[PDB]
Amino acid sequence: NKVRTVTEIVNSDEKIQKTYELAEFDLKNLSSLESYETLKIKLALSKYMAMLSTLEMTQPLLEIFRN
Amino acid sequence: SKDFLQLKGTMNAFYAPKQRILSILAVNRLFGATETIDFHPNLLVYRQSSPPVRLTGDVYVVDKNEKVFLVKHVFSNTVPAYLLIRGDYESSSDLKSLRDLNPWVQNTLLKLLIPDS
Repeated sequence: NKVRTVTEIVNSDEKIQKTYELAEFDLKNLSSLESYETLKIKLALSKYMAMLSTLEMTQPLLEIFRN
Repeated sequence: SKDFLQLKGTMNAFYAPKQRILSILAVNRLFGATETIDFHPNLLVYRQSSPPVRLTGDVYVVDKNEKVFLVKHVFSNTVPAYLLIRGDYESSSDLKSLRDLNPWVQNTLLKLLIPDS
C-alpha cells in the first residue's frame, strides 16, 4: 500500500515527513520479474532450437514430421 | 510401365514407389509418360542397416554427408542404367568420380540434385 518516512536532527525537533506510495515499487518489481521470466523462456527456446540444429537435419521441423 | 513414374524435367529418369528406387537410363530415353512426379528428397529414403550394406560394381559418391550414391546397374534384360540410393552403404571396390559418367546421366543428375532456387 503506502509508507512514510520522518527525517529529524538529533538536537532539533523540526521533523520533515514524506509519504511514499508503494505502487511504483510494485510496478518496478513486476516489470523486472516479467522481463526476467521472458528472458529465461526465450533462452530455453533458443537453446532447444540450437541443439536441434546441432543434430543437423536438412528439412525444417514441420517437413520432418510430415515425412 | 505403371510400376514407376517419369521424374518431371527428365527424359531418362523414373521412380518406382513399391521399390523406392530412382533409376536413370544410361543411354535410353523414356517414352509414353502421361504422368510425372516432382523430385523430392523424401524419395531417397535413407536405408537403415547396422552393418553398411555392401555394394559391387561401379559406385559413385553424390553426397558423402548424406550417404547418397550412384550405383551402376543393368536390368537383367540388359538395360544399362544407374540407381540413386541414400543410406548406410559401403563399396566393395574403389568409389569413382562422377565425371566418369556420360553427359546424358550427368545432365539428368544436375537437374535432379541442384535445387532450383
